Amino acid sequence: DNQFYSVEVGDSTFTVLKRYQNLKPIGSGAQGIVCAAYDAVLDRNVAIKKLSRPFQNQTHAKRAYRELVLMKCVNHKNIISLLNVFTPQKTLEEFQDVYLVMELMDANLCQVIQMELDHERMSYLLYQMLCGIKHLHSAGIIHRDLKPSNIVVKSDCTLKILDFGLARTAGTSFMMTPYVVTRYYRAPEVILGMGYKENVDIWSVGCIMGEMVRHKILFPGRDYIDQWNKVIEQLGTPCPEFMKKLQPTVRNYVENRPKYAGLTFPKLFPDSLFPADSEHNKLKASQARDLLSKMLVIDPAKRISVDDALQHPYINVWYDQLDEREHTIEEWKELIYKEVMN
Ligand SMILES: Cc1cc(NC(=O)c2cccc(-n3cc(NC(=O)Nc4ccccc4Cl)cn3)c2)ccn1
Repeated sequence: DNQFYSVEVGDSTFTVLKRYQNLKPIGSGAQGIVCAAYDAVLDRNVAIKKLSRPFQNQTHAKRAYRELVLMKCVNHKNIISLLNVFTPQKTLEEFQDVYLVMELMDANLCQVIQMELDHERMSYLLYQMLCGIKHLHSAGIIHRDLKPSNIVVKSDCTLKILDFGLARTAGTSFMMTPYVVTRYYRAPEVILGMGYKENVDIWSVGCIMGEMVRHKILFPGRDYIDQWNKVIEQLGTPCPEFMKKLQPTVRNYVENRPKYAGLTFPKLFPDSLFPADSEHNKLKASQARDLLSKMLVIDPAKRISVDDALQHPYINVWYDQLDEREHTIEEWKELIYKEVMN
């Protein structure tokens, strides 16, 4: 009689439409609170994400709203597409939770990165990331925060980007919740507050690709201080022309850091990290190292574009505005509610 039922999945209560059966937590890789379930109507397995009081603060509200709007005007095989959106609450006054429903995947990209993958698999995952990223840019979305934990994969190696990245406006306001933001995949133009173009996302692809090879986060650190140190110790101090594009205060800090020549790409990614069993693999290792050297480039003006990355020999084998202004709790609640109601 009631269209919904509630079930305990870990520490969270999931109140879902009765079509969704056998809820099981994914736990990792995901994210917020995400369940696997059987959709009896579509006779297919789904993933269900619960957004708990998304209007509770400015940060959760901006992201919930922006992603609800974009998950509607984006249509691509390598970008999340929603099967359903619902709230168990009947009125705006009663409104609390948003549930998002998508195709159930098999792993997040962090798990895949931990595997010893062949060149076929590595090049195929990278091509899809580049394809999804190309789609976003054509829609006028520049991600800026692409990271493995918001990327999921199926057993057949098909890939999907689950989020839309950083807000147009800022400045990444505090989060009074026990969770940390992963910043290791952010481009120098993001680390140093610089201004950017489409290829800001190429750096993130390079960090993901390097980690697949190395099996260690390329640029770790407590925050941006430590992180920038990791970037300059490995790639070398950037050229004077890149530094003439930084804000005065940021420029001062960067130029006053000790100088590093930077390790060469064969030293940053030796042959021993790649299969050396055949001629086919010897060429694929040199092609992968060449693409890494074009992607992990501090200056964006000298960094490879999405289109040129797609045409790169390691990759091309696979070729076949509203509303970020300040709002109160009540305003965000209504804006989110009407998008949930469409
Ligand atoms: C055949 C099979 C596969 C299983 N899959 C996993 O265990 C697994 C592991 C890791 C990840 C995933 N995954 C995570 C997502 N979605 C989201 O993370 N978020 C999200 C969700 C809904 C709407 C919107 C968003 Cl953003 C999708 N699949 C599944 C489990 C059991 N059986």
